[PDB]
This record gives sequence, structure tokens and C-alpha cells, in this order.
Amino acid sequence: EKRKAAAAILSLGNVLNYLDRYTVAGVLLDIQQHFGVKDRGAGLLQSVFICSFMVAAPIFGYLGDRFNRKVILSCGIFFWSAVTFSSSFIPQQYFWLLVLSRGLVGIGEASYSTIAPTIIGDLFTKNTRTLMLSVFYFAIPLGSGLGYITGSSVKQAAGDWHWALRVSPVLGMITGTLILILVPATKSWLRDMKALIRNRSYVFSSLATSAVSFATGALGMWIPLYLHRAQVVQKAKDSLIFGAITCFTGFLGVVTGAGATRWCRLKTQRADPLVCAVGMLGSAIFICLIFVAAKSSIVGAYICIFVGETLLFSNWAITADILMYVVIPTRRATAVALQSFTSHLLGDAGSPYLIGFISDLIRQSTKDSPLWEFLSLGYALMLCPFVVVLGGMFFLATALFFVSDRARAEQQVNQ
Ligand SMILES: CCCCCCCCCCc1ccc(-c2noc(CCCN)n2)cc1
Repeated sequence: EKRKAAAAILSLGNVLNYLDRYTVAGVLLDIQQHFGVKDRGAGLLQSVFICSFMVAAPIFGYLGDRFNRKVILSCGIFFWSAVTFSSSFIPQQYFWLLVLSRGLVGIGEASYSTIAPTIIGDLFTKNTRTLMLSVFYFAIPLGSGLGYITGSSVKQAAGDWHWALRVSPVLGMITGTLILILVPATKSWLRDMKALIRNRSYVFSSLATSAVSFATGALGMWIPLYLHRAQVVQKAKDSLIFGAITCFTGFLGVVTGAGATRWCRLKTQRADPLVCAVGMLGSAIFICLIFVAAKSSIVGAYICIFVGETLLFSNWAITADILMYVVIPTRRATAVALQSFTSHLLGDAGSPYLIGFISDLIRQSTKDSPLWEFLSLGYALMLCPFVVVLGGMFFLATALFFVSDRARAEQQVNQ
């Protein structure tokens, strides 16, 4: 009877996790205008966070099997809450300290988002554990959008950008306490790596997920600032609209992907990768349309964001099924760990920084002006459709081997 509460508390903790992760982004314009840093600064913020997360994920996965998971989970929560709160008081002179703060929050968030799912899965039974793991990943995008919403609302209400970073730890501490109280104290991989690299459909799926992570990171970091620059040159609320859009489109896209796969599985055996490919094509088209619409009317830009976003997440969420079907269950843990690590390394661990770099390089080659700021950010973000198209081609390559590797996987698991 206690398990039904601990799952809810871990889900709320995850909501708060993503809330902080993206409230550092919903307030980006004020951070720049205060610290005086260029686009590469914000790129550095988000890329340092992700590069810390993707390196601290396998470590805290190792320390999860050896020592007890509850105390390390709560230590992680308290750590990233306290570090966010303590970085909310950084002077206008020090920016590297705010970046180091984002790095330490990355470590503290890796601990949680890596160790919590194991406890969720162990607290329940098969059907109910699947239900609860579904609630957890439903709580993911909710917090992902609440990030922008809370950041913008709090910044506007208090008139300062520090408050967006102040208001979350007061819930972080409460959740850490509740997890120390409620959650019960529940009790050679190189060969696997060589075999998985020998695999083909899994490798193409890994590169496709890496492309999706690239596009997701770059967009989710720079879209509010891009839209604000558009509104400025088109002579606050924009991040709020985008937060509502994403908080809806997460669920909407996972449901659309589920419907498409359940509809197409009967027509072709290589359905799921073709579903991901057509979703990638549509998302690339609508993302390319975002920027050409932003120059005229922002409502069309929002429509394009919503459509491209629901076509973007639909394909990535069902990649975990390809991974489970192709990998024999004896190496699934290492397969998913390697896939997450690679999708970060190639994806959103260098994507916000890369877009900041391109924006800076295009701006410095022309006269600085809000018009040119907006055009430079647009041209730099236009690199996202290219990576989305590459992910689509890699999903096609995945389809060209899905049946064969699934057959071999069934053969190996049957014996
Ligand atoms: C534009 C920047 C926005 C930033 C969004 C960042 C996170 C997006 C979340 C998308 C998502 C949703 C669900 C799942 C999932 N995993 O397992 C299951 C259970 C399977 C039951 N059929 N659902 C995974 C990923």
C-alpha cells in the first residue's frame, strides 16, 4: 500500500527535475542581457549541463547496484536543488560560476533520472510497474513545459530573472524530505559492447535517436529566444505559449505514434521504422516552415512548432521498442545505456553550443542589429532540419535491417 505513494512522489520529483532543467532556458534572454554574453554563452550553459549529465549517468548507475539507492537519490535531489538556489545569487561579473552551477545540477539530475526508474520498476509488479513507468514518463514532458511556464511567469511577476531560479528549490527540498520518508528502502560488458557494435539495426537506431536528441535540444533551448527576437523585430508570453505547446504535444505525439504503429503494424512487418521515417520527414518539413513563418506572423509559427513537435516526439518514443525487439534480453541494460550515452554525446551535448557558435559566427560577419540578430538565429537554427533529415535517413537504414536482426534476435532468445 506504500508503493502507490512512493511512485507518485518519484513522479513529482521527476516533474520538478525537468522543471529546473528547462527553467534555466525559459529565462535565457534576461541571462544574456544581464551577463552581457553572446549566444555561445547560452550554448555553453545547456551543453555543459548535458555533458555533465551524460557522463554522470553511468557512474550513478554503477553506484546504484552497489550501494543503497534511496539515500543517493535524495542526496541528488538536495544537491541540485541547493545548487540551483545558490547559483541564483551570482553577480553580473561571474559567468563561469553559473556554468559550473549548471554542471553540478547536471550531475545531481543524472543521479535522480538514472536511479529513480529502477526503484519505480522494483516497487511494483509487471502490469502495475508498466503502468507506473508510464505515469513517470507522462510526468516527463509535463515538467518539461512547466519549465518555460514557471520561468517566464515568475520572471514577469517579480520583475527579475533570479526568481525563476529561486522558486524551484523550495519544492526541491520538500520532495527530498518526502523521498527520505515515504519511499521504502528497497534492496564482462565489453563483450556485450562488441556484439552490439556488430549489430546493425541497433546502431542505425542509435544514430537516429542521436539526431532526434540534437534537434530536440537545440529547439527546446533556443525557440523561446528566437521567437522573442522575431516579435522584437516585428514592430514574456512567447515562452508561456511554447510551454503550453510542449506540455500538450508530448502526450499528443506519443499517442499519435502509438496510433500510427498499431495501425501500420498489420500492413508491413517493417512498420515501426517506416513510421519513424515518415514522422521524421514531416517534422523536418514543419521545422523548416517554422522559420519562414516567423518572419510574417507568430501564430503560424506556433502552429508549425506544435505540428513539428508532435511529429518529432512520436518517432523517438517508439524507438525503445525497436531496441527491445532487436537486442536479446541478456544485453538490454548495456544496450540502453550505450544508446542513451551516444544519443547525448552526438545529440544535445553539443547542439545548443553549436547553434550558439553558428549564431555568433554569422553575427560577427555582419553589422550587429536586432534584425540581423533574428536572421542569424534563424539561419543557425536552420541546421536542425538537416539533422532531422539525417535521422530520417538513418531510420530508413534501420528499416532495411529490422526484419533480419529481429529474426536473429528471436532465434538467439528462443534457445
Ligand atoms: C522541444 C524540447 C522539449 C523537451 C522534451 C524532452 C522529453 C520529451 C519526452 C518525450 C517522451 C515521452 C514518453 C516516453 C516514454 N518512454 O517510455 C514510455 C512508456 C511506453 C508506453 N507505451 N514512454 C519517452 C519520451
